[PDB]
Amino acid sequence: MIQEQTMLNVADNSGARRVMCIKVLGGSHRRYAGVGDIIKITIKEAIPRGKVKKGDVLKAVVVRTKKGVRRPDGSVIRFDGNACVLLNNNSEQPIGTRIFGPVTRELRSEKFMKIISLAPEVL
Amino acid sequence: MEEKIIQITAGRGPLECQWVVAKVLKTFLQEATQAGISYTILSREEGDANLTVKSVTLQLKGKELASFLKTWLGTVCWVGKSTFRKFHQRSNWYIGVFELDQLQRQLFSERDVQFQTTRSQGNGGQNVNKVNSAVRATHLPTGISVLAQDSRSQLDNKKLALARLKEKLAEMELQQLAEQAQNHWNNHTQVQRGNPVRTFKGTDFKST
Amino acid sequence: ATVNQLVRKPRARKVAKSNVPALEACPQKRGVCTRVYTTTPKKPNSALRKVCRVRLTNGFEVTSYIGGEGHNLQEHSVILIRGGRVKDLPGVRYHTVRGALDCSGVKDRKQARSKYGVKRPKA
RNA sequence: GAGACACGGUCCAGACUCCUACGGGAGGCAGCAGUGGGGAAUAUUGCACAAUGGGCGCAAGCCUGAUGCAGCCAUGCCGCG
RNA sequence: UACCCGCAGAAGAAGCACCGGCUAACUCCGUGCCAGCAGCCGCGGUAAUACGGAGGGUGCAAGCGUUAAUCGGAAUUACUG
Ligand SMILES: [Mg+2]
Ligand SMILES: [Mg+2]
Ligand SMILES: [Mg+2]
Ligand SMILES: [Mg+2]
Ligand SMILES: [Mg+2]
Ligand SMILES: [Mg+2]
Ligand SMILES: [Mg+2]
Ligand SMILES: [Mg+2]
Ligand SMILES: [Mg+2]
Ligand SMILES: [Mg+2]
Ligand SMILES: [Mg+2]
Ligand SMILES: [Mg+2]
Ligand SMILES: [Mg+2]
Ligand SMILES: [Mg+2]
Ligand SMILES: [Mg+2]
Ligand SMILES: [Mg+2]
Ligand SMILES: [Mg+2]
Ligand SMILES: [Mg+2]
Ligand SMILES: [Mg+2]
Ligand SMILES: [Mg+2]
Ligand SMILES: [Mg+2]
Ligand SMILES: [Mg+2]
Ligand SMILES: [Mg+2]
Ligand SMILES: [Mg+2]
Repeated sequence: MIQEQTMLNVADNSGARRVMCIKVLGGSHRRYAGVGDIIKITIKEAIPRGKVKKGDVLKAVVVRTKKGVRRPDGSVIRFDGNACVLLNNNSEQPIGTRIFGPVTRELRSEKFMKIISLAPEVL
Repeated sequence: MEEKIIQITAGRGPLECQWVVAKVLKTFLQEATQAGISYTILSREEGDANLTVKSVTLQLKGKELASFLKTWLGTVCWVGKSTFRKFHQRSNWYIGVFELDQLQRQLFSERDVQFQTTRSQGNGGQNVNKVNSAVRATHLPTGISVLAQDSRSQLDNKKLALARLKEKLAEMELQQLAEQAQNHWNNHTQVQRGNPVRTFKGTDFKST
Repeated sequence: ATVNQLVRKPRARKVAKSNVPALEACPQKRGVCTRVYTTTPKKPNSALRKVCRVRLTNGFEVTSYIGGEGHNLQEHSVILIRGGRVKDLPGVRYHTVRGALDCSGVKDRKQARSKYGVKRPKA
């Protein structure tokens, strides 16, 4: 459950701390983006010396949500906040070099194996 | 067939520099006609005394121009005593030759004009709330738009909008010549007094 | 001038500054040959004088003077500056060393070669 | 333990660098050499503890890379060419 | 190993700066307010000991010019003064 105007935290060290979602990609009249979905973001406030600066328009991937993710056995894993990892607008690869917090295996694919490897713990 | 526009200027120099400019212009024209290229005179603003020209602009039309020009472009020096002051000591007088730039002046196409019909924003009456005689001629490359609503006949409104677009683009075509003459002007103070490519000594005016 | 006055406020020493401040405690301050030109001296001299513009490592900018006869320097290059002031070239406080991170020696000089960086012409 | 709240001793937190089955672990040259970087600029990954004496022990022994010192350099200075 | 004793040969080692005045030391040939500039005063625009080369002198030398840089000369923060 991530819409436009939704405010997310940042789960890597690209330099940004808060981002705001401005588009859900991949369909017409799309409402929500879950874990593993790409979104378009803008940076709202960042550290003074980082790889990204405030006000830039860029891509991201959703990693952690409060809504949760269902599993085949019917279980559900929730978190206490919304987090995302910043990706390059053209190549869609992570900008930073370190991942904070746990992740899930909904990211286990050929596109986010780097994120999976860098994550300190995987649920 | 190449087109070159060159300027010969005295810089910020005295009547001796103006006289040198006149002589060098004459020799340049003679050498160009010998080399077989044609020309026309554009500006020949006069100096302050007799037979003293301040600056001149030349239009060059011919073939193999970049080889004829490269022995002239730069600084030309005349070595001789001043004829206006019989006891002055300065002996080297420098004048400058530069290569200028021209634009891509094109006649106005009408196929670039887009028309929009909308409602004239008055106060207003119930007939003007209907009328779509407001004609907007928008020029798609430049983005410049002008609106005409003077007459209630939409043909005349369209004609007036087209005429106003003509006029207003004829003020964007006119602020470019001034903008490039602001660039022609700098060449006057850009003359460097040294490293001469050509030297003329005495009144015999021998090349070197 | 009295002793009571001199004990209530002692003699003040004169502070003196340097005329080569961009050297910053160092006989040389590294810089890039941004742009190279010639200027004309003011009264009562007349010639062409060869100089070069240089960008300091701390974010400032200086101008240097090229001695000798014949210089082969261009832009996009890095040189040094030794010191020595030319007056009638208003604004020039440094001399280029003949061979300082870009430069060469004076071509076919034969005496006083140490100052103009000419290698030894050996029979 | 006498001793600071601690270089090569301990615990915790932090940034950085590594090994992992992912559960978890290791490290601190401002010791002597050395490497990368910065600079306008400064030496060789040398040896004998034979000596000093810190040190630790009754001592041998050894840290010893401080010391004795090397190899190198026009660096300051001195005397030599 | 410092050092002491034999071999050969001037060999295997003489160069650098300034130069009108301050300051020890200026003639010529090329050029022409161009090329060339310092510490200051200032040279070069057809006659230059102030530029280049030749040359010459002078003085130094494992060093000269420039700063980072100091003190002095500066009685120019002066108690001595
Ligand atoms: Mg008379
Ligand atoms: Mg009304
Ligand atoms: Mg109506
Ligand atoms: Mg000299
Ligand atoms: Mg104890
Ligand atoms: Mg302590
Ligand atoms: Mg301790
Ligand atoms: Mg521990
Ligand atoms: Mg250590
Ligand atoms: Mg080690
Ligand atoms: Mg070290
Ligand atoms: Mg280093
Ligand atoms: Mg370096
Ligand atoms: Mg080495
Ligand atoms: Mg020992
Ligand atoms: Mg020495
Ligand atoms: Mg002198
Ligand atoms: Mg003297
Ligand atoms: Mg000179
Ligand atoms: Mg003269
Ligand atoms: Mg002469
Ligand atoms: Mg000595
Ligand atoms: Mg002093
Ligand atoms: Mg005093």
